[PDB]
Amino acid sequence: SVECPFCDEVSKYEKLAKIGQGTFGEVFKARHRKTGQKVALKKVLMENEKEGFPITALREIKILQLLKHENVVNLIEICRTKASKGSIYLVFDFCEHDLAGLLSNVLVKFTLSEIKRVMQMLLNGLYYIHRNKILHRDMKAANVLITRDGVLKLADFGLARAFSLQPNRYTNRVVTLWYRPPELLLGERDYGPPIDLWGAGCIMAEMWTRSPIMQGNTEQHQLALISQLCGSITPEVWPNVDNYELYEKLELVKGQKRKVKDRLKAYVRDPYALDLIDKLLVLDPAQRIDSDDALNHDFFWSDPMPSDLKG
Amino acid sequence: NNKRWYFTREQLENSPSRRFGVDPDKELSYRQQAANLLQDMGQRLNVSQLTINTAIVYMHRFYMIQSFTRFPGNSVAPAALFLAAKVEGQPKKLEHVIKVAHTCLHPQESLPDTRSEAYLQQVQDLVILESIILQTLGFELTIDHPHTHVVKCTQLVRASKDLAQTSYFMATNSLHLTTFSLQYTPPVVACVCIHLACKWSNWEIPVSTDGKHWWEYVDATVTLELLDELTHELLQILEKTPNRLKRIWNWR
Ligand SMILES: Nc1nc(N[C@H]2C[C@@H]3CC[C@H]2C3)sc1C(=O)c1ccccc1[N+](=O)[O-]
Repeated sequence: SVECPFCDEVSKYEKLAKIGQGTFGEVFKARHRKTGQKVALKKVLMENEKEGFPITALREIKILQLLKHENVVNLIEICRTKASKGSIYLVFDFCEHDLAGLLSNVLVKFTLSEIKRVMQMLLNGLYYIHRNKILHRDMKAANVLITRDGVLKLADFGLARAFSLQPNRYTNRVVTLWYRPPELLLGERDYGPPIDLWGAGCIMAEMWTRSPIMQGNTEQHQLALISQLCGSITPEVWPNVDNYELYEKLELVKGQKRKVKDRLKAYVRDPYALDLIDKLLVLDPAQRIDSDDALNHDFFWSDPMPSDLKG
Repeated sequence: NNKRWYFTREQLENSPSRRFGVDPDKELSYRQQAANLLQDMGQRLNVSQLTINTAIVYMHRFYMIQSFTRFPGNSVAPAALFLAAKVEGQPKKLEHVIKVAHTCLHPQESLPDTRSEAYLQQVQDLVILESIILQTLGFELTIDHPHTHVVKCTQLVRASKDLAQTSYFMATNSLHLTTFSLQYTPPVVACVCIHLACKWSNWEIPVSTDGKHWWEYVDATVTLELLDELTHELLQILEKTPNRLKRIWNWR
């Protein structure tokens, strides 16, 4: 009826499986009817959307179209479905594994040189998106995919947002709880890329521990668990932390440990690995290692050197 | 495609609107009109000129696919502005855009009972049209904002506030009054506006110490023969437009 040359109908894909199996939302595996190509379909949720096409959807789509890189998920196109009362699908390239389900699986085994590559790819991905003035804001094992040719992809830019540098007033409930950084828990609203690098640390560790390292239940109960690993939240250790409103929640103003290294030595053998992890899981965001200096850390430049993937 | 939304004069002539019997004349008029409605509503809605500009670009591209005979400017423009403001992060509530669109288009008429069918419909009608705008554009909404290119390249020719202001003016009006945005890259257009602003201001940019002209430092395709053809064209429609030129005319 209406001319529509640049938005094909999603029926070009054959649905196959609810790949979230609950846990991603309404997200399907699917097969391009002519080529065989496998893809992921996300329906743009329209429940309680009173203000037309959702702004958060528009934002994600803007971001995905910008971010084009070997280690970021690829948005192929956006698809409609013919009305009479109609919907919109984001169409990603299908990735066969994700790092959560790979760590979960006991038959899967990670050699050191592989683990280096996984991290190398992840930080490269982070370098890119931050270089493009964008915060991911949802780092977690589950959102880190790997292709059958062993190429890692950052995925789920659903709560991603553009950033820059009056203070910045950014949404504070962001990042899953177990991978959420200190700053955000102490109510920080002008933050940037360090929040993702914090996440990369919890993931890095998880690559040996095979399970998320800091499984809290609330803001305070999380921030407790963090304090029981990275020291406690001292202005000595983090210049100006006192200045935060939410300072002295249950935050034991005395009860500190010292090191991450100790509780992880048991699992992480390599001396160089532990060191990277420590400069990533730093309390002060402005003294946390960055994407760039992290990639240059001797972990990625010593033996066994980083290698391609099968396991 | 990187050149999907760029067209030749040949292509523009065979628009979807010509195809339903609309003179070239009438079409550029309908375009100019939707820009005015957009600028008017944008001002009352207190959105940035950028947001208006984004909305105008959507409108220009929209009508390279759809014909004005099937979607009128008065219908599209609020939907397009509604969207633009969300895309550029100055989102305006849907009610609010409907009210402001109404008073713009029907100043004397009364604001309908915001509980009626007449209203609950013209609310659904907009949301419907926004959806159609998105699909016609194939969800490509990041616009290359033509003001940055002009501000960039006024300072690369060390211009006064006056020559700067005059250029920005030419650029804004080139959006409303021409289909240059649908033919020439934001840098080429910027060069056009700066060039004209100089002619209008009797200013001359000195030929560079290399022997080359100022505009080669922005975009390598820009030739004096082109700039003269375009600044002529822009100036003609500026002369046609009542009181436009008055705003930048030297009265003193
Ligand atoms: N492109 C791709 N491929 C996938 N494959 C899944 C199937 C297996 C389970 C998780 C992975 C491995 S998920 C996936 C998405 O990027 C994806 C697409 C839409 C919504 C959310 C996601 N998301 O959170 O990953």
